[PDB]
Amino acid sequence: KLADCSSKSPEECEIFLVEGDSAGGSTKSGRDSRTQAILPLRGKILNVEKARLDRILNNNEIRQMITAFGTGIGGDFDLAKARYHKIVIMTDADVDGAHIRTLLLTFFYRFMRPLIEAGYVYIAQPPTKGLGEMNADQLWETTMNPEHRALLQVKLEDAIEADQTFEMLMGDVVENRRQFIEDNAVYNERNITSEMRESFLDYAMSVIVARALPDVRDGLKPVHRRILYGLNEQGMTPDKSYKKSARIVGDVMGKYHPHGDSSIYEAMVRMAQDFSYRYPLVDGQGNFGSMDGDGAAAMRFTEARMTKITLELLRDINKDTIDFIDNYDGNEREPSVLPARFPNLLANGASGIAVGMATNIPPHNLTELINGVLSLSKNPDISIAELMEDIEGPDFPTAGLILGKSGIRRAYETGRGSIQMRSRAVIEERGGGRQRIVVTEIPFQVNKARMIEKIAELVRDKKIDGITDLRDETSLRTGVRVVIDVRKDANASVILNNLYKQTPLQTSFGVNMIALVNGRPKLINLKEALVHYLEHQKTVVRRRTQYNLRKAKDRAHILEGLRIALDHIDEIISTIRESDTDKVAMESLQQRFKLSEKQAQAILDMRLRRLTGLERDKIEAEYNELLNYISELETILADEEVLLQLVRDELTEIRDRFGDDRRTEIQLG
Amino acid sequence: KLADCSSKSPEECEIFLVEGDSAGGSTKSGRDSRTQAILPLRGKILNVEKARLDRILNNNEIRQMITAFGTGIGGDFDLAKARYHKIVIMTDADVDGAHIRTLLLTFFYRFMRPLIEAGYVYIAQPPTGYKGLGEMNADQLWETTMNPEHRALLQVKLEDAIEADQTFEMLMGDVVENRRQFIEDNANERNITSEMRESFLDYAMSVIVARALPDVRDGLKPVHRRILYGLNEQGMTPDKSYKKSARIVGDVMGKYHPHGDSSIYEAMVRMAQDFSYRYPLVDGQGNFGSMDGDGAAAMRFTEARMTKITLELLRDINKDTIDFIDNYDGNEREPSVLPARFPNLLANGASGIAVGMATNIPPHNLTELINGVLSLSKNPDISIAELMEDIEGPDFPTAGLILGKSGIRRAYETGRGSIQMRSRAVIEERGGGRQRIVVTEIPFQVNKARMIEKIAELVRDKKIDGITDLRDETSLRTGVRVVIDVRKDANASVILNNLYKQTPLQTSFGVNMIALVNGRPKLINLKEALVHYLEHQKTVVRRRTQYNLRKAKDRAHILEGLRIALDHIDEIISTIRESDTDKVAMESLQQRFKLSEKQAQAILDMRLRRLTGLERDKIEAEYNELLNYISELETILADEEVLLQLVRDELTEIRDRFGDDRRTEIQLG
DNA sequence: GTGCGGT
DNA sequence: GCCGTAG
DNA sequence: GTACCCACGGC
DNA sequence: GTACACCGCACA
Ligand SMILES: O=C(O)c1cn(C2CC2)c2cc(N3CCNCC3)c(F)cc2c1=O
Ligand SMILES: O=C(O)c1cn(C2CC2)c2cc(N3CCNCC3)c(F)cc2c1=O
Ligand SMILES: [Mn+2]
Ligand SMILES: [Mn+2]
Ligand SMILES: [Mn+2]
Ligand SMILES: [Mn+2]
Repeated sequence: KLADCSSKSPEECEIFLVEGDSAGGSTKSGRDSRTQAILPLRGKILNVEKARLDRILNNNEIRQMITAFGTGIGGDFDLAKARYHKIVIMTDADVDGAHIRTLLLTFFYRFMRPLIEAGYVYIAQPPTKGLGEMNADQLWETTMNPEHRALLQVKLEDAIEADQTFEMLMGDVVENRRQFIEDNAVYNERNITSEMRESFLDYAMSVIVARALPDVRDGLKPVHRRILYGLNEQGMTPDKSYKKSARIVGDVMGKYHPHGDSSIYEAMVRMAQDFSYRYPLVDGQGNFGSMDGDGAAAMRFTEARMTKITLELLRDINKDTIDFIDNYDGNEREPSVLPARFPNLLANGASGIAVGMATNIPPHNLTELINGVLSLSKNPDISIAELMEDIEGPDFPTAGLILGKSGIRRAYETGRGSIQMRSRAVIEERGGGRQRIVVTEIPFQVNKARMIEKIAELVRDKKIDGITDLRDETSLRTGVRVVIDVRKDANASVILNNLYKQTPLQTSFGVNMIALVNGRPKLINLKEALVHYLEHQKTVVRRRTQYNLRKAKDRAHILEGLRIALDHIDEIISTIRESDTDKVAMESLQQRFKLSEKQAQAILDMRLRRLTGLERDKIEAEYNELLNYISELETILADEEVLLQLVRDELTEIRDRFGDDRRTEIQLG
Repeated sequence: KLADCSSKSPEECEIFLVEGDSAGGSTKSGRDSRTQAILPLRGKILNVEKARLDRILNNNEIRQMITAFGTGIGGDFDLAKARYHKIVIMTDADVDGAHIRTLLLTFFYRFMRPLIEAGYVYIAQPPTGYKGLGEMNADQLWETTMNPEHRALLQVKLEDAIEADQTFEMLMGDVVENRRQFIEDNANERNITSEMRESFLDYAMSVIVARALPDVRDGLKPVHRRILYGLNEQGMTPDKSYKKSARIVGDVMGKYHPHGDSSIYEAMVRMAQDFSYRYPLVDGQGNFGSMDGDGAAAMRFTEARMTKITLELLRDINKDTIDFIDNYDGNEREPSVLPARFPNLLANGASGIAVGMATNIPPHNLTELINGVLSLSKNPDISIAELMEDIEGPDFPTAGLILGKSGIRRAYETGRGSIQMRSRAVIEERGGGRQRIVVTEIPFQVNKARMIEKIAELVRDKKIDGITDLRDETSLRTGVRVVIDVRKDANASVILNNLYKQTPLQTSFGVNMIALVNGRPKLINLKEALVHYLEHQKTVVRRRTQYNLRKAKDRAHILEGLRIALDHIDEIISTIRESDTDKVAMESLQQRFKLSEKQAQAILDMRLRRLTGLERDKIEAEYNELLNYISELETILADEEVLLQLVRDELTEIRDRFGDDRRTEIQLG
């Protein structure tokens, strides 16, 4: 791993802790060959304030640094054997780079605290993006070159203060770490604390607001918007043909999302499972996993492409219904949020683990979710207990069962709640006084065979009894189906209701609805959830109708001047011929006909065949049809209750085209 | 990594060897746990024919199979002890799988031959030439290939004791010649030896034309061609900014080349190393490896575009210059050969290992190379040694020196020769009567690092005396420069003369100039190569000229149609007004103006803009000059010799523009 | 024991 | 201990 | 082209 | 994220 230096007298030495490997062997040619040692960390390291001392003492990066430090840790730290008087921490200049920073610091205050004081702790000044993508000496000259390199020694100033920060930030009290976050939510020396409060604040945020949280409008995280905008743009629409995966990842990684390949493929892969997603936004072709936890074949071996329902996610996008922004480097654009013409958030659900928070939303039945909004339009002052009159509860893709209106009903209420999910099981008598236990629908997010290696574990472990055999017989002809053989005399129902206890045959969805609303992290309710979506349904379908307006009048102006042109044809054709530079002609048609630049230019673009019979006539046939569209579009605008209908019209056309009954059963009791 | 059936009874039990990891995983999921137990193969196996036992045994894919079956190797063999009674070999309908299928066959015959006799050794028949096993679902893998209902298998029959041993020997044998020969000669139950022949052969063939064998005409292998083709389709010519490596490959792979991004990358990557390619065919961004032998960066982190010199490989390609082929899936088109407006093969070099053969080709200096072409183009009866007044021999990007003319000399005569690559070390003074050797240039293809290490390995191992320090001091200024101290008052030149014959300071280039000629593996001497090249160019300029002409012949024609109307215009204006459709309007213009169907449209489709003064003379000015062009072309076509000097000039301008000094120094005595 | 496109 | 996007 | 670490939060 | 191991030649 490490690459060491010739000078074995620490003084003229120093080690660089450099983020990745891509940037690690770059640095392995920029670096001086006799005064500069490199230690490539292989990825985000252990937290030393979360895990106890036997763990710390193990994660390889953690060990690897100790020896390579020489000083020895804890209370054996002889800062004398200190191999380096200048240890540089050269983390990428991204968020996961300041984030890797805090993690090394947390290790260098509790385990080499004298080191910080000593005067060896450093922070190279990488030029701003990305680390890896630099040359070997492009790495020497800005960062490892003493002649030109900008560094940072970490002054531990007030140990009383730091001692208190380091616990809040990397401590086990998630809730402390949030309170700070929420409060600071604005949208040649370096003090160790002056570092953390920023180097973690930026990360805490960007993770919350540009990683692990699904917007409230499209119900989408970024890595998803960017996979569904790219299917969009690359025009791999459902009527067309599957593209290989690594080609869309190729496209998406390039343009919008500078991150690992793995993160993007496995992400679009989920969007592609009839069991993961309630309403799959991807057409998977090729091996795409299975319920046993198996993973889609590698991105080079599969194909995807939009789904019919995905269009509704991006329908009317090009009519200016949402704001585009430059991408990451400013060479491309991307949607800030897609149209989401259909209740996507609650429909498909969500799960993500943040920094301060985490979110968990269940998948609900679209049809149910629609009436919900439908009713929700006709009454801004509606009660959840009523919204729930249209929305029985979530509906998992795994069907399965749900217990009580009660676990369900609090979630929606207050925002957080607990739902007990349970498998579809049946007892059936095999005669001769015998029994057997046949699950056909496990719960949602429940790895099939690991529930079975889980019952396998019990039976061989004599922790539960009276089961003779355990077969998976599941066929893509029967649906899920776990047959459990029961012994004679021994009671099965017993063995059933103990398999709910002891195994995932019964599991619980921890509803906790933190979605990104108005830009920030937010716990919300069923009412709130649809309200802010219905809002984005008003705020799309409106902005469109106005673009159609604009796009409408714009054409009827060009037409106006066009008909005038066909009506005084004979003079127009000579006022051109008798004009040399078309700059002059544009100057004629205007004065003589009371016309406008955009109009006289247009005429000067008219093709001879636009003068035949139909083509002439067709033309004015287009005009009188536009003015119905125009007044209408304005009718639509000058009466809320109309635009509002369009919304209901459309939200209902959807519910009639894609709606599907319920799979999950809500059992009352 | 074998997922064994619950079943413990051979008569019903059948193992599966699958092509990939992925293939394997789908198989494992669409398989019957009851009776179908699957052992996947990670890539390639071992040749138990070419390799000897200590080595076979210590190998994995064999042992893995050995335990699986649970029978025994060679004499230990016992038909009863066998876990399974169907051993199914599942590789895909791709040559590479054809050959793997012939690699496992090897095993079963050399070690479990008796096993074959019982009929346990089976072959699986996936759908033909559709795709990689891995593409299909697990359900798609069961329904066509594994389900006993609709599955077709080939039972391997050992027909003749006598011929089988020899055949296996020949195809998988140590002796190259007999495999080279067999190939060339050939240029339910299944007969195993007719199967080892065809599927091996079917494979061996692809690996030549469409694998690791440069074309004579463009110098390019399928893999590079393919990268350079698409570079030019994406349109990232040197003038355009870099665009990530991931996008590029994902693309070449998703339009042309069905293989490992890893293989595509490090191939594309080479093209971009100024020390790899005499004239780099790419222009990278970030870490693209370096001399001492560090691989390149991760295709995520890098960017890439053509060189200005690559522009000339794809000059005039969309001008009907060379035939087009359909891509592996028939969903896109690709060039069968890049136009190569410069002699790439002998320029950049090339060196792969095929089947029964292998090419190895040096680099030369473009300037030299062109001059030889011009002179040979001039004297098509020119003596080889007359070509050497122009072409003195190779020229490695690394530079260096060569040792003697008969070395180069017989290389260019029989296709093959041995060329002495030394280095340029200088001896000089370090101070105090103490000396030093200094090496500033290494043999091409020599790895600077492994050269330095493998010198210590001879001092430490006291196999070379008087060496008292050796650093490698290569910076960007020094370029290459390695220092070797000589214990003063000791003959530095006697060491240097030994380090030469001991290590990689001096290396043998074993030239075997083979490359696809008239579509087959040929051996060509300097001339043929130049000729084959030369003829390509003669056959390109002509076709371009053929195309530049039907394009002018076609545009003059129209330039007229317009003129015509532009003159007799008011009546033109009338014919159309007085007409109801373009149909009549045409058919009217066509006859009552003598206008061609073609010219008629050209007017029907003419904007008013061209009624003015200028626009009527921009036509005029354009029409006349198209006559002076067709003049030229009709001149260049109608003569074997102008077509021949257009080439000479056109190449005489490349050399003029991209041509450079010699770096490798040619010494004798 | 090594170059290069392949599983 | 695992739900999922990032080193 | 897959194996083997980490964070981050809730239950 | 490097480790990991194989076909295929020819020539030291
Ligand atoms: O595309 C590639 O570069 C590789 C692909 N594969 C798998 C075959 C597709 C590899 C597999 C390797 N192993 C699997 C077989 N036994 C262990 C080693 C390997 F070492 C390297 C590679 C590649 O470089
Ligand atoms: O992009 C990714 O999925 C990964 C990237 N990296 C490095 C950051 C690029 C990893 C590094 C890992 N390590 C394994 C050995 N011990 C610590 C580092 C790892 F297990 C997984 C990954 C990835 O999955
Ligand atoms: Mn980064
Ligand atoms: Mn990963
Ligand atoms: Mn294949
Ligand atoms: Mn590889």
